[PDB]
Amino acid sequence: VYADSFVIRGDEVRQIAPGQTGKIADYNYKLPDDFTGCVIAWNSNNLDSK
Amino acid sequence: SLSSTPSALGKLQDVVNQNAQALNTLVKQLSSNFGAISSVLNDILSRLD
Amino acid sequence: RFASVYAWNRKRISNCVADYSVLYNSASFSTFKCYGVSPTKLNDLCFTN
Repeated sequence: VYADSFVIRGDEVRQIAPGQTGKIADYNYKLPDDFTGCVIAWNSNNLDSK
Repeated sequence: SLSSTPSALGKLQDVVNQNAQALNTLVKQLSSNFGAISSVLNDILSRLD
Repeated sequence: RFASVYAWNRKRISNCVADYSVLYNSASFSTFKCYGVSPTKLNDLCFTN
């Protein structure tokens, strides 16, 4: 299993998916089209927003 | 009798016509969408991801 | 002066060169839903009117 953890904005979570486009998914983290796995996300403004 | 009647050899001609019609149907079925957005492969491969 | 819903404003863009990649790469849009076409292939396609 490979766990890739990173922090993005709110309207950029939808970019983490196979075939999606956006400034997150085309220059930083590209997901393969034949991706088999999970994409979990959670708001953490209490831990990453001072 | 063979020279006068144009439809004397109506069995071999029917076989030829049947084969030609089958091939024509096969070659004309390439212009059907079959539910796709286009009947051209190079259009679907150029307009869609 | 954006138009109203019941009077949506229609403009005919014709006879020019459209850089769809400029709008596609802009982050000032929330939804960019393309139906029947793909934004990555809009730059390589020639439409009309």
